[PDB]
Parts: sequence; C-alpha cells; structure tokens
Amino acid sequence: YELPEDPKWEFPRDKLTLGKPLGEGCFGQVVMAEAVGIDKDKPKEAVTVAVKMLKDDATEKDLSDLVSEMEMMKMIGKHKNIINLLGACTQDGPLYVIFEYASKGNLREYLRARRPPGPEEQMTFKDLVSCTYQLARGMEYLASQKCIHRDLAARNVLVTENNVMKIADFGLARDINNIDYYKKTTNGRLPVKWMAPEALFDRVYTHQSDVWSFGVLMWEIFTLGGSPYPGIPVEELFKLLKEGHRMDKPANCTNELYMMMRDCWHAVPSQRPTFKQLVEDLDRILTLTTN
Ligand SMILES: */C=C/C(=O)Nc1ccc(/C=C/c2nc(Nc3cc(C)[nH]n3)cc(N3CCN(C)CC3)n2)cc1
Repeated sequence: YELPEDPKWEFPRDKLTLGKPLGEGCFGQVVMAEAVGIDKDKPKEAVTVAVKMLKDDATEKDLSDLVSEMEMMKMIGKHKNIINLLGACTQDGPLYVIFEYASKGNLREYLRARRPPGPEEQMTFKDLVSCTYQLARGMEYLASQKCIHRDLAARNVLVTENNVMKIADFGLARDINNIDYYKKTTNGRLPVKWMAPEALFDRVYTHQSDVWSFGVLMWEIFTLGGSPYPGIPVEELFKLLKEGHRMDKPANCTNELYMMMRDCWHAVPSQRPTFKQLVEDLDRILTLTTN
C-alpha cells in the first residue's frame, strides 16, 4: 500500500531536479540530480546528488529491496568509508532514495581505466594499499553495527572526487540476527564468485563470511579490476573451492598482502581474521610504505 512517514529523512519533491541517468539495468536505475537545501545549514544551495529509483518494469521485490536498502542506511549510521544517505521522497509519488554523488564511479571501472598503457594516471602501490585500508575501516565499522553486507565487491564500491572509497549497494545487507539460518532458500541471490563456502553449503552468514568477500575484493584491487577465477565458470567453482583451490598471487602485490587474502579465504570461518585485525595489519603496512 504505502510507506510510513519518516520526517527525519523526508526531502520535499519540488526541491529535487532529476538529471541524466548514471546507469540503468536490473534492480533499479540511478540518476544525477540537484537537491536544493539538502544540507540544512545551507537552505538555498543546490547540491549534486545521486537518486536511486525504480524503472518501468520494476517488480514487487525490486520495490521491497529499495525500501530495504533505505531502511538499512538509516540504521547503520555514518562513516567516511560508507556512502552517505542524504534523504528520501517516500510520499505521494515514486520512491526516490537520495545519496551523496561519488564523481568517479564504481571501483572496478575506476581501476581498469588506470591500468598501465597496453582519470588515466597509473595507480601506485601505496594507492592500492590505501584503498584497501579505507575499505577495511568501512567494513570494521559495519561489523561493529551488527550489519553484514553480503555483496562486497569492486563494482559495489564508489569513488569520490578526492578518491575516497565508499562501500555502497546495501540491497542485500542484513542485521546479523535477520538471517533465516539453515533454510534452503537463504543466500540465493549472492554472486557466487564473492561468496563464502559456508553461505552456500550451510546456509548461514556471519561477519566471517564478509571477510571472505573482502579477500576477493582485495584480489580485485591488486589486479586493477580483474575478474575472479579467470575462466572458471560459476557452475564448477564450488567443487573447486571445496577441494582447496584459491586464486594465485597478483603481480602488483607483495607476498604479505597475498597472505592476507589467503587468510581471508581460510576454509574454517573462525580461522579467518576479523575486520578489526585486518585494519591493524593494513595500518602497519600502509604506515611503512609511506615512510
Ligand atoms: C544490473 C546492471 C546495472 O544496473 N548496472 C549499473 C548500476 C548502477 C550504475 C550507476 C553507476 C555510477 N554511479 C555513480 N555515482 C554514484 C552512485 C551513487 C549511489 N552515488 N554516486 C557514478 C557513475 N559514473 C561516474 C563516472 N563515469 C565516468 C561513469 C559513471 N556511475 C551503473 C551500472
């Protein structure tokens, strides 16, 4: 029927001017927009924002996933490495969910564009470790709010004008307690190649599962946007993972950083590092690459 009123987050429709699509596709559409007075301390300034909305062919599930995501953003609160929810238009028209605009797009594309020949300038090692640290800080914050993301991956990280990493796409994110444990139907919409064995084999999802996906994200980063498990089709992956198969070291990556990835991929979930442990180790490594 209708969405309950949340005045704390409501933004007036007549102050929002939708602009050009940024993408379109499967779940929903994202559109640039000018929002006048969305920073309340400056009520007459128009700020460039990004608006998520439904497409024409949207389904009931599509709508409830958009609602879901907006709800989750409100609950987790604010962090420098998480995309900022600015407001929503929930009343008397299409659901618009308003986010800060990250100028440089998703990390996967940003990284591929900066591959050495054969905005364009080759990434340095220090840059790749920084990016990694930022994302580990975001995830550390997330875990501490009892939220699992479930869909960590380069395509789901946005990059601002100042090259700040923001974890985005909270469509599938859940409170740790709000998982339907052991049920056949659970975790059926997570990209197989980023997903921990136990999310499929056992139908559970813990922070230790997000750590697995972080490992895959790290490999993505150090390959400058490579596709996980090159040339292994999704249909064969799990039998391989069960057998102990793991991706090889990227070239632009130190033995130490690769050992961290392999740690994130420990078969036993409790044997993987915590996000807190990852943050500490990445700090040490970054502080030392800088000096
Ligand atoms: C299922 C396929 C599909 O729909 N893929 C898809 C979804 C969404 C997008 C949008 C990408 C995007 N987003 C931003 N910025 C942004 C989004 C949000 C919530 N906040 N900021 C920016 C960009 N670009 C800016 C840089 N350009 C060179 C490329 C696009 N893209 C795309 C595909």
